[PDB]
Amino acid sequence: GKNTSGDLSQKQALQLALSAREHFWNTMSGHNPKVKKAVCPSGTFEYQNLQYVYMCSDLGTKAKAVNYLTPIFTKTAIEKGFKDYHFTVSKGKLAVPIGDGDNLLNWKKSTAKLISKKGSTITYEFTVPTLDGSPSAKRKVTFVKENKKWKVNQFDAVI
Repeated sequence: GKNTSGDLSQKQALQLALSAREHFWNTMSGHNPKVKKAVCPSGTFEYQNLQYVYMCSDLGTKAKAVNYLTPIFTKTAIEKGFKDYHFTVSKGKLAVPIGDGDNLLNWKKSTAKLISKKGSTITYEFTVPTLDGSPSAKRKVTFVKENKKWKVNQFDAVI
């Protein structure tokens, strides 16, 4: 190839995807390790028959956590990924249910393919090789420019 058009391209989509996987897994981990000076309350409680953990002070409220995700994810993608994972507030502090997750998907070795390019919305497909040595998985990721920055339209789009 020797031609480019639109505004978002294969490199940008791939890095946006890696950054979204980094932000999602660190949010599910109860704390963003990008901050070393966060106050971690370390307490737990019970809600909807699950054990919940409180977030550290840079994710300490819904506003704090939305503000951390805003650069990567659209407002509606963040609100959807709060509800779908049962994110809540207790005693003024953000909390998330106890669990664990990890994918064999090697996104650092994945490659992007354009699917659709329509004004303020663009879609790429990703061929993602595995750390197991199994054949590469296919995934699809849509990016939307919300004002002046391209953001992922889904919180769990890349993991």
